Amino acid sequence: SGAIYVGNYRVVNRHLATHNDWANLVWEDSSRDLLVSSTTAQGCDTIARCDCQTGVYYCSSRRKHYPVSFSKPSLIFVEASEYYPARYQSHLMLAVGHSEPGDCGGILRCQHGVVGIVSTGGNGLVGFADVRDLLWLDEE
Ligand SMILES: Cc1cccc(N2CCCN(CCC(N)=O)C2=O)c1
Ligand SMILES: [Zn+2]
Repeated sequence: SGAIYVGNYRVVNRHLATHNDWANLVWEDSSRDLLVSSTTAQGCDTIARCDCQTGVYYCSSRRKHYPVSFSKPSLIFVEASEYYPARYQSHLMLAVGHSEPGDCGGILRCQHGVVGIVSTGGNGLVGFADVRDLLWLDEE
């Protein structure tokens, strides 16, 4: 689990969104595994607006933050799962790192701010849903 709290927005994995998230919906995209809902309180996270390919992510199944090198956001085939049919997921970045299903939502960050959240994994890989192109998260 986990979310990004920027401005009056809560960014979560679409597959982990709550009923309250759907009832306060701003935007969602199944092809990216992202959903954004509105919040009453202002958050403290800042979104990175950069080209970093190195950063640090939080792994809840280890209670640890790990430094990683990650690929540029791309269209990657993601196997049918209990959350989606077999499909290509867009804006996904891969790295070598430990992950388990409940690690989704952990933040990946660089020196500029939050880069994305854990969305996929297995066999010593971890995939992150990028948010750096979502410029509207910085306004309204
Ligand atoms: C982090 C992690 C580790 C092990 C496994 C996973 N699973 C669990 C099942 C669903 N997906 C796919 C989600 C999607 N974005 O389509 C995973 O990759 C995640
Ligand atoms: Zn950066």
